[PDB]
Amino acid sequence: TKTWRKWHVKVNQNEKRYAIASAVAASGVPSLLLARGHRIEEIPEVPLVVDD
Amino acid sequence: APGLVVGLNKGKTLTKRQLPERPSRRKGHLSKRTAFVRSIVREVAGFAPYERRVMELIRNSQDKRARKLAKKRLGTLKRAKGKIEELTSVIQSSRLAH
Amino acid sequence: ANPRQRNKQRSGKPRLTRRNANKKAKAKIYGNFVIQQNWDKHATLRQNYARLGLLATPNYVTGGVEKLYPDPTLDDVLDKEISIAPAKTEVVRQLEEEAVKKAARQSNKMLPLSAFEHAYIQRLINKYGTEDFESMAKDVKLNSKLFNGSKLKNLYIRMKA
Amino acid sequence: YVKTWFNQPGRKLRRRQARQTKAAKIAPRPVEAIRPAVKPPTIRYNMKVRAGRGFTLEELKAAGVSRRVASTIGIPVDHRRRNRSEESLQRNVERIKVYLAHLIVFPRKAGQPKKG
Amino acid sequence: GAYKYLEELAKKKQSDVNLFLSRVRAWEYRQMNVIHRASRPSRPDKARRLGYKAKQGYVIYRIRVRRGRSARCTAEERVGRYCSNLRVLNSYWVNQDATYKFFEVILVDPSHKAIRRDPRINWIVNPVHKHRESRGLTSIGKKSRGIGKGHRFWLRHNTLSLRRYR
RNA sequence: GAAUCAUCGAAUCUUUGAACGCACUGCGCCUUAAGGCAUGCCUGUUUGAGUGUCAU
RNA sequence: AGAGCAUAGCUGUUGGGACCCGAAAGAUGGUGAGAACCAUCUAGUAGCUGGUUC
RNA sequence: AUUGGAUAUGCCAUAUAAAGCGCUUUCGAAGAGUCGAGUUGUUUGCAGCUCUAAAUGGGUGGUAUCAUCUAA
RNA sequence: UUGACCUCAAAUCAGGUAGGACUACGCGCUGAACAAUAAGCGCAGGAAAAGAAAAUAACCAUGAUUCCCUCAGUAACGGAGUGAAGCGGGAAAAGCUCAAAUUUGAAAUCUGGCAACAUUUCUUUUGUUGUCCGAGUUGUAAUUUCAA
Repeated sequence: TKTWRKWHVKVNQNEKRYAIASAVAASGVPSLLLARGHRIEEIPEVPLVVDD
Repeated sequence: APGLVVGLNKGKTLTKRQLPERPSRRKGHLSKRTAFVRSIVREVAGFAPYERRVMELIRNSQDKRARKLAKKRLGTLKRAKGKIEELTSVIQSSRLAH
Repeated sequence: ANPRQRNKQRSGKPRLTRRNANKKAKAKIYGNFVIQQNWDKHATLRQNYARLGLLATPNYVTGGVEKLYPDPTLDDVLDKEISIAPAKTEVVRQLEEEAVKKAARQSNKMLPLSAFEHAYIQRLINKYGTEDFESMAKDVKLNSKLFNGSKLKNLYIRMKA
Repeated sequence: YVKTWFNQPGRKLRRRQARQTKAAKIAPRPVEAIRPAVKPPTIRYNMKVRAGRGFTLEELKAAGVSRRVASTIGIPVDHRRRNRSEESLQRNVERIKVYLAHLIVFPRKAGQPKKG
Repeated sequence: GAYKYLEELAKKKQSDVNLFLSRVRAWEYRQMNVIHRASRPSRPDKARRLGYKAKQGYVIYRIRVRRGRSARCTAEERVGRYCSNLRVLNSYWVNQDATYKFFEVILVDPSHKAIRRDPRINWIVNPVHKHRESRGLTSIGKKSRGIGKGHRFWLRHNTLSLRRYR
């Protein structure tokens, strides 16, 4: 094994932003939250926004 | 505000300027004292054996012989031409006296 | 692994541990007291300079700056004069007020004559008049130091004040 | 022989700390000196304006700053560069003058002997 | 000044005066040791312009090296080994004959207080200048290893730089 | 004031080894058991010599 | 009336010890007494041999 | 307990001094067995050998005169 | 005879310094097979080396060095292979000291001894002042470094 193996991998900045936008959108769906293991069955609303 | 706009373009309007001469470019100019010192040293110190050969060749005409000898020892022809002019002046100054 | 490092492992002597590992830590400010008082030890040096109303660089910046919020003819250059610039923040005003008040306090730039200087210029004035300095300098007996007209004029001016 | 770059994030942080260590030493003054504006020396880039090394002695003289005090207030001096055109002279004299318009120079204490 | 006359006279390297003196002095220098102390430089103009000052802590040593590596560089390293407490400052050619080339080396004592208190030669006291002649940091050493500015005068190429994100 | 403890600025640190009085423990020298006694080089000090050059 | 650029995977291919293993080179520097022995260059090699995992 | 750079404030300050910027009917020194030429190797550089300079000279470039630089 | 100077000496005279070790990273002198490599030899430091143009360029010009990216696997050499550099973008930026011109109305310079006075990372370290001797006119200071 050698240290100069490829450890870091590039992604187009637009692809990173697409995935982050797509992951924020998925966080607004209660059904996708339940399928990821979150116990949000008593949360009052999704998206959940609190005061400042 | 202080800050440089590092992009392109500043204006194609151009006008030349007149610059003076830098003191470094004055190198090679001959000083009055330096020329005096060189003339004193040239007399005090003798002449090289090859310089004596060139001087005795110049005296008995044989200019092509002197030029060929000076070029052979010094190298380039420019050095040889300068030595002939210098040694010719040495001969004339001496011949005016002794 | 090295025999030196194995040697100190086998020893019963403790290691010369030093604890200096704390990143994210920014150097504390010494030098100007006004800057130190108003410095924010968490913010970066660019964020502190901008808050204090100073310039961290008189040139361009070699990257993108941080955007935290969605914001809503030779004659007339060598001869024009720019009347300074406003102080944006209070910190700059303290720096400017401190500078002018110290310059006013340390403003005595007039040298009074000494015992020798007073006698030297007095002998020259009482003989060669007051308005003629070139003749004063050309004197050899009274003006032994061979001061020129400018130095004798300065000796006169300092004598007055 | 392979040059790895595992210390690339470490060098980024080390240089940032040098900037902060410098700013800690010199509190109110900028961490860089003011550079002139020059033109790159080729037909490909001569329309661009980039940063130079220092200001020429003719630029400093026109702006009113002597070459002995220019370095003391953070103005670099380039004895090598010269102003071949009146545009370069005007572009960098104004740069110096704008720099001097925004400059607060703190006074220094001077020794004044009691006698003459 | 009299150093303008000495500098100009040294250019006439084999005039009547210079050839006679070089022949006479070569005979004397061969009588003494290979490396021997010089009471004063034979070329006070050349030593002066190479950094030598007639004050305590400045030492002049003469050496002959056989003709037939650079000869001046060999003179500097042998003299520097001979007096290992001194720092080699510079060197210069003084004479040569059919068999030998003669050089004088200017050495500086970094422990003398006249050297350690002179800011113009203070730099030589620092340990980074220990045996400059052995690392090619003298004038002839720099010239010998092609150190200079211009187009007239490898490890970073034989490497393969592999960035993180590549 | 315990410590097979920590810190650590003071003392001690056998014979060797660049290893240094000569061999390599003997064999020595000088001075007052102790102090010492390697080599090269640099600055100075002191004592000498020279048919060296000059002055009286 | 432009179709490319970037990243990832796959496959092929060319180099790096380059699927693993198997013959002594030669050279440099030493040890002991021509020859011998030791350590590194050096993963210098096998047109091949043997092996190569649900 | 050690020390950094500053600040403020006393006491001294050998200033008959020392600097920057104006001006010129006055001056302006610049590194040699080195550059270079020829010939042998190593790799244009370096070195040996024979010879050996110049003062608006010398180096290096674009001209194929101009530009740039000021080595030992 | 004595003295000045020079030269050669000597001294267990006083005060200093060098060697050896470690060498991952410096810089040198070398040097095979197959690489300007290994090995050999020499010399350093916390970095080393380099460094304020006898540098580029041919432009509206740039402006010490070093390092990174790019130039570019390009030009060139020699088809293969070897393989840069100027520009450009970044990191960091800092500039200077002498030789060569008479201080000549004043060797203005420096080491050492001795004696005091301080001072300390420190009774262990550093100086200052005074005096004497020495160095130095075959040149030690101030002044100047071409950007002038």
